[PDB]
Amino acid sequence: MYRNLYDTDNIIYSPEGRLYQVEYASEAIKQGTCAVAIKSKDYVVVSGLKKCISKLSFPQEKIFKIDDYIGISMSGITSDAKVLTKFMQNECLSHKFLYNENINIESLVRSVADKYQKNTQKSSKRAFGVGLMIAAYHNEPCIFETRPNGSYFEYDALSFGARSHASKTYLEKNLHLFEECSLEELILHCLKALKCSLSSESELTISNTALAVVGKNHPWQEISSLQLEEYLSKVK
Amino acid sequence: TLGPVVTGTSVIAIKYKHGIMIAADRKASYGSYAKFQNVERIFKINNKTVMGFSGELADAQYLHELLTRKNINNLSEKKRKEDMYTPQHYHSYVSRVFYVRKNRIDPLFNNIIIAGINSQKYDNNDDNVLLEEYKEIHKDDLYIGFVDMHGTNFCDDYITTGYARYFALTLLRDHYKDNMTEEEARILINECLRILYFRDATSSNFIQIVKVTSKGVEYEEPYI
Amino acid sequence: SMYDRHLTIFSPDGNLYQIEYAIKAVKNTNITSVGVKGENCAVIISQKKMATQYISQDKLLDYNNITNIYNITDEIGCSMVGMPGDCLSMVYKARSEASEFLYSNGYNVNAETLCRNICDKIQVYTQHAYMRLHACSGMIIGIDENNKPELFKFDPSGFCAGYRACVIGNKEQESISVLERLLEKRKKKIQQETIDEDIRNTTILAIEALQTILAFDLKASEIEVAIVSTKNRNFTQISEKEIDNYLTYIA
Amino acid sequence: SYDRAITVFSPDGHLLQVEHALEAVKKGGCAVAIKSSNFAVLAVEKKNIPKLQNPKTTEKLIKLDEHNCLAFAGLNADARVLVNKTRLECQRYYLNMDEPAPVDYIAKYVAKVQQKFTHRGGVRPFGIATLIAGFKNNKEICIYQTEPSGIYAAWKAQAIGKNAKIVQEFLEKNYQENMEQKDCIFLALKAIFEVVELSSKNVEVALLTEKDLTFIEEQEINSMVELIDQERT
Amino acid sequence: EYDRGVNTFSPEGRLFQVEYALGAIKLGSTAVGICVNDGVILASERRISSTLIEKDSVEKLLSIDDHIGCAMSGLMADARTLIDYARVECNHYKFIYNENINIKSCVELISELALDFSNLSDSKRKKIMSRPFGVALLIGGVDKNGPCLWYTEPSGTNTRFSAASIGSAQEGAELLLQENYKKDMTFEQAEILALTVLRQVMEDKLSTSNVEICAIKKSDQTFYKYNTDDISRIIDVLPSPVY
Amino acid sequence: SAGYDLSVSTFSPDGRLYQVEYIYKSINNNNTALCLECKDGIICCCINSNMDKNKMIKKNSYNRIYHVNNNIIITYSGFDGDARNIIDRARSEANTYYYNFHTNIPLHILVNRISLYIHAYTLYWHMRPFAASIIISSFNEKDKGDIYCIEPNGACYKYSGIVIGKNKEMFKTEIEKKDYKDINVRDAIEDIYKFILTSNNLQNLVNFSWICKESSYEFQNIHEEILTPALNKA
Amino acid sequence: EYSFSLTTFSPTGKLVQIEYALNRVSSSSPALGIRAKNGVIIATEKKSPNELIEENSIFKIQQISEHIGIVYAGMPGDFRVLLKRARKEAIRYSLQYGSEILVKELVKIIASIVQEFTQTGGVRPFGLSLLICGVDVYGYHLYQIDPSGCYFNWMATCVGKDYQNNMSFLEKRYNKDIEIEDAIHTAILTLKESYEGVLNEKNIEIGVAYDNKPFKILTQNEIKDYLIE
Amino acid sequence: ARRYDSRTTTFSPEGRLYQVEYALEAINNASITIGLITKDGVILGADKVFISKLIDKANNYEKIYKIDKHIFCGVAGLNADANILINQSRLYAQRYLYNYNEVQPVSQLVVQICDIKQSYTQYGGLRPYGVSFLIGGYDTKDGYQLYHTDPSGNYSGWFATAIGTNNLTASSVLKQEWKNDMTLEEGLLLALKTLAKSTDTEIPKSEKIELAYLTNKDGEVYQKYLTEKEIEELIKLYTQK
Repeated sequence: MYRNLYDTDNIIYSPEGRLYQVEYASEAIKQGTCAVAIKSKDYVVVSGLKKCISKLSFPQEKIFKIDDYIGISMSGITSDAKVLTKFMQNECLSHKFLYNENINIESLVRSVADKYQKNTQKSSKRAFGVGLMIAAYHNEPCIFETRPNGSYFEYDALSFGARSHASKTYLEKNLHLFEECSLEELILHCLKALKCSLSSESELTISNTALAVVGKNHPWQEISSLQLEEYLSKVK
Repeated sequence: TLGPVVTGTSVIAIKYKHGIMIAADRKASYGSYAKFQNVERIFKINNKTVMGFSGELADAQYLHELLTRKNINNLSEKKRKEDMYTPQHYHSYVSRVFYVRKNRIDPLFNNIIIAGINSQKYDNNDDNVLLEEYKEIHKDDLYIGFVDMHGTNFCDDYITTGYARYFALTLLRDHYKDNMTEEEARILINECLRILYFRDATSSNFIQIVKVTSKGVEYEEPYI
Repeated sequence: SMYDRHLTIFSPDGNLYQIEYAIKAVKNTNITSVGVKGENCAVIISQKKMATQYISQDKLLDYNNITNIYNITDEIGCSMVGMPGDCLSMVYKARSEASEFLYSNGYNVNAETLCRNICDKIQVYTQHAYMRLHACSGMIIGIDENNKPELFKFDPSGFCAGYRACVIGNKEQESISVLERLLEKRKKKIQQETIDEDIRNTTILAIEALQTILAFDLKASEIEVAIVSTKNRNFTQISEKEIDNYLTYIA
Repeated sequence: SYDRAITVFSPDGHLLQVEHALEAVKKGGCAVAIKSSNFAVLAVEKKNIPKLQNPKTTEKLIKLDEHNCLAFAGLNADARVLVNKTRLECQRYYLNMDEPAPVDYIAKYVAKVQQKFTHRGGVRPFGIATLIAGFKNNKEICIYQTEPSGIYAAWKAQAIGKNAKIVQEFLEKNYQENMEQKDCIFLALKAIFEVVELSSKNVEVALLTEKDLTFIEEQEINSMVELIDQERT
Repeated sequence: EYDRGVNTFSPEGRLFQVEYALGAIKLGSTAVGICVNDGVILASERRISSTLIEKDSVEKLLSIDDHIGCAMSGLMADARTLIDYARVECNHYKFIYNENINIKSCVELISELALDFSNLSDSKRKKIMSRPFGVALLIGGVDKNGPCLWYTEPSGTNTRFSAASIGSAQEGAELLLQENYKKDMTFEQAEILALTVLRQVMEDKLSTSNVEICAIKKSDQTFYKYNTDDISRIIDVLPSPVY
Repeated sequence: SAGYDLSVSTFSPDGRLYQVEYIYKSINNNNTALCLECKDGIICCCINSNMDKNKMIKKNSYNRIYHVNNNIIITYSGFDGDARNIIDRARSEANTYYYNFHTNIPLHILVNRISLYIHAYTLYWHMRPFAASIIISSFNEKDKGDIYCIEPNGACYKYSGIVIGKNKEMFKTEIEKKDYKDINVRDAIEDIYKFILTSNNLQNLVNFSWICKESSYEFQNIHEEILTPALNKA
Repeated sequence: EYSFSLTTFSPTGKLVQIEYALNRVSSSSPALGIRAKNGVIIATEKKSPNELIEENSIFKIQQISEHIGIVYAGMPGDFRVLLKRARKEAIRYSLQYGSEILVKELVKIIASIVQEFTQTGGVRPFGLSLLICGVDVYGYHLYQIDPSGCYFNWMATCVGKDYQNNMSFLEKRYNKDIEIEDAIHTAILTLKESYEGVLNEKNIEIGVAYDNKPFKILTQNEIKDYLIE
Repeated sequence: ARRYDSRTTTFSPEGRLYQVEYALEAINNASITIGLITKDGVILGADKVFISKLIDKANNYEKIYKIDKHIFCGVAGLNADANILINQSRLYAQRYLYNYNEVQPVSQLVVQICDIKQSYTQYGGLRPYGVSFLIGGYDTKDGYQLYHTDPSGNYSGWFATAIGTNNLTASSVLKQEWKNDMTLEEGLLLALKTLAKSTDTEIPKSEKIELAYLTNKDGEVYQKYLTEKEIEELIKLYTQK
């Protein structure tokens, strides 16, 4: 029940049992933009709202690529995300070199979640305050989420701290995402989550919302600036 | 190691419609005489993949212990039946450990043959480490690899190692057919092993016919 | 700024407060263990009840597994008290030392030399602020090379003292007076000869020592002893069928 | 400590550890150098107890090579490490590139060493400000000046040490481009506005030219201090 | 700095040493870089207030390679460390890969060096930097895919800017670029725009010895600092004299 | 008592060891575990409660019933990240014992090498101790089973039924009713469901496996068809 | 981050941690050392808390080698670790040079070890003061190692509790030429009536030299011949 | 934890260093050592601090040590931190002979040892050496020399220094009575004169201060003193000055 004594180290435990040094890093993912991922029966789409610091600057990237079928989208500080996106890329590349099959998505997320755990026990290192929206297709479509502490959750729909309380309720009442075999209706549902969880008096999607699709025969395809704004970003 | 002191014989691995057929004798020569005549050489490393030795036998247990721990490690995260390590993954691992030793001086003299079913379209999501009819495999899901001591790795329909590469392989490259029956497979291996018993010094009887069908891994002990 | 909580900071009165605080951690578990030594044998008795620490809801555990007697070597046993976390580490640190002595010195280690090496590494924790003190006392027992019984007791600080009979636990301030009085009932006794009655001359006068410190009935299902008697020399632990047989020797 | 960030950032933006080290230069012996056409006369200030410490053990005015003079200001105890780490690289450049170390590289090395200490872990920032007057790759003489923050810059004439503002302000007025040899030391010895002492046993001057450093004897420095007091009245 | 440490998260979800170092990038000389479809033009200030300086050893527009040209801001001593690491990694890239490095990739290695506290790999374990680099760069070049312009911060957030401004007047020069920068501009349209923005926020005049702009053309793909001849003809244009 | 509870290498003046008692309060706020020995085999349970707010996870995704080999299970109570580090240590302990001895590691020695690993972080001054208890159990063919428990700061203890988590004192009173050492393993499937609903809704959030049911005496899955006939009233 | 000196200086110009260590040796059992013309005498009373400890088990007079005897006062845990490094350094000298380790070469090495803990980060100073005595080819010697690290070429001194008033005995009852047998009589008196205690018997351990004879530790019955007078 | 860091290598807001000035005043309360250079040789003075009358005071003293056959110093400060520096100075005095087959000049040994003192106040995070001695010797390139180090490391070459306690009154005696060229006999009484006026006395007690001298007779004899040789020096002091 203190914020001055049990707060200046990762080692100190709070009297009620909390770890205030890693919970502060967990609150860092609630400061960035939003990112919603929808899992269908045979496809997984990832929508990410970018952010413009000024009118002259370009919106920074949010959705990345790890392998031919594995893609992530960070939420939080981007300098720690570059350490995890360069670690996950080297893990999938080493699996294609040491062996010849595709890296198991459950074993890949197990190796990146342990990187968080290693930076939570020592006193010199700090916890990686960044959420990873691991969404891939190996044999069955899967969507994983990590936290500053080691955790896995094979989720079906999510959001990331910006307007998550307005996006979770939209997806909690939508169970039709599984039967929506048509990919065109799935990307509209994923784009509807960003429309319903956007700040007031703000532009909806002016070609600044990254959207990527991965599935059965679809690799980590990045939707160009000539396919989503024509109909996928004009239905409403 | 240094020098193949406990030299083993060769195995013969062929495939058919019901599965892989790997057979070998249980005689391990020590120098110039059969010291041990009751030692197996077809080691099981998975519920669907097996592997065979050749050359040195003492070095072969080191590679067997390295592969049986990977089986238990892979079984620790079996949250689906498709997460099992396919024989192609085991073959690429042995081909990798052989190449790392090739860069150094110690080569670990062996002629490892990895064979098994390279698919997961059959219900086996309940593995038992210690303790009805067959199926028909498309010939593309039956992986049989070979690994030389230099690190040479490849895969064919029939793989013959050691001294039988000059005797059984020539008899196998012209008599092997596609999708043979179960009885035609052992009638060909027993006939090719008979030639190896007459034209090889470090060979004998006590065949250990091991078949990897679509229902598990079996064992037998004929006498020709 | 004054910091008396540090492990390697001398107090203004010339004291190590972290040692005195660690000594109270042993008494906080109130597991009283008694160990005496007589003619060509020595016996260690442990409370074996439970460790008075964080909540341990009984009636579901196994009492045959919960104990405080650990054999370091086949002829050198020991008892551990204090914190249950540091007691298992002291046994493994002693077993790693007794096994290292065999590979580097030929014969089996002595009960004295093992205690001198246990207190040697315990001083490293005291002098260095890197680690934490091991709140774990103990009584090491064993027969030497000269065919004589030895009994040594080590504290959380550096004390390789060794006693002919000692009590470890939470009543170390009053059990000394009752142990010396019960020990005088053997020295100034008849002492006609030694017919290897160690199971009757020591063990009988050892359970009675715990009978005075603990006012309970000392139920046979919650008390287990161990002897390093000569002609056996193997840290023999007395079974359940003989504990109650010796418990009825009050009359 | 050991591998601990000694030089951390203050809550406003400045470096509190470097700001304290830069303040240590203010409580040190002053020094001043001045570049000319093909030579560079240096001038350092010293203070010692009379009838003791005769050769001064060459506190300031240190040689790094056959044509690389150096004069510091600040922690005199730290100059034993900074010069030795500089002179070692002065010979390493002559071993790897087979050419005498130019002043452009030596000054870039001292600024690299001082910046490495205000950025590493478990180290104290070098509280010493220097000035290196040497030769470039061609026959050009450039006078540098490295502050404890790690930033260096060339200078036509510069003065560091105790109260380096008034002495630098006076040098900004009467500095001529191609000053004569006997006239440039007249300006260098005219920098006694800082140290209130007109004795010749406090300022030590030099002269670097033809890739050989020549000092200045007490005889010609006495006739030169004879004109400083007469110019005041 | 009072017993908090370097790696300590704030209750709002941010690092203490990062936001404490972000205030230091607004103290150096101002600079401005403009990225148009025809090329990339950089600009800075030559604060040579002390007349005894050689005015040649101090340059706020260094170079990483012939493709990439960058500016400096904040602590000038810490800028020489990141640039020296950038001059090595970009040149080491030319040995492994025969082509020049991309600005997007060159900025990543510089951004990775400013956050060396939670790293666990090699190539930076030889000297683990304890404090964050208090310097904001203005990296720009004509690598491939058209010319680009990036801007880094000590926080690591490297956002690609079409026209940015760093230095002490980084806020007073942002309003001028946000309203006068056009989409399609040539070199002359960008050279005059790089000087008029440097005239409003400046305590001195735009003479020859005050500005030191440099340009990286798209045809030859080689940076070239503007000398005293080309800088004199552009300041004499004066397309918008307003006061 | 003030200023002594900051680090873990400092001892409190009343003999108590601070920073470790706070860990027990942390595991008493997370999901609970359950493992009780029967006459046929060992059956575990992992009652999940914090997953009641997400509602977007799979029906059998958050599984906290790990294993190291063919017949030894390991569950958690508390931090699911800190305890996963001990899982890889336990799997590496069985692999190291298999290299050096070619035999399955016995349970009375795997519990000692794991308890020392957890306790090793308590002795240091620059590392954070683990915040998750561990339940380790097995069931021999000839000999009966045993359920060990490794709480924080060592202290391994052999049990016969144990519940640790947010309701450790609540579920323990239910197991004390009937002698579970001589009942059955399939009868206990619906028997534990009569404890979760009482002390929390009608959801399939509790995932649980068994180690022995005379079904080759190895670690089985949840067996979905057995979890369907749940006596939701009795 | 885990290695920083804890025994830092103070504004008055003294290591407070060193003076805090001297308060520990000033509250321990007294240890008396007396050199003579034909041998060196070291004595130390053994405070018996009970009759359970074996008098032959605990010791305050150990052997560095066959001719160097040591006597400590203070923390008993810090003595066994300093004794181990004393015997290990007495062997490394005996391995290179075939002769016996000289007292000046031994004290100068142990003084370098106890002083190292005053400056090494992460450790506290040694809470004890030694009394090294021994027969040397350059004559008899007796040194005392202060916990700070310095050593003094003493002649006759005490280091335990009440080392001020008990030391006044040697300021008047000691000449520049005393035999070995006369030193035992003046050593017992410094531990019998200089403290209240109890009737000193079988609780005083004395170490002798006996004119170049190997280091002999007196028994409980051998001291009775001197304790009667 | 980092809360127990005393920050021994951190600057102060006034620019100085805390641990250096704390150790500098720590040696100002220790014994006083006299340094003196004469035409015949160098002479180092000392002052044995009184502990009790049970010290030997005849065979050895803990103030003036020997580094080599031509370099000797007089410790003035913490005696614990000095033995580690004398051991470090003897190694540097022999490492030069092993690496160059020549005697090490005294002007180089001071730089080899002041860098050890300077390095403790630079990194590592440890307390500085609380000692400073009058290290002096004789070389073949510049004759007799005498240097005075400091806990920070800024040494200096001298002619007559009297560091330790009461340095102000001690340096005033050497500032006016030290001639430019003194012989060995007259120089010995000068170091004895400035030492009796330092401890507020009139003549030494003969079971006090110890001296030493080099006086290279082409072989660097380096003769120390005994308790009986000091009696002859005390008699010459009591006669005239």
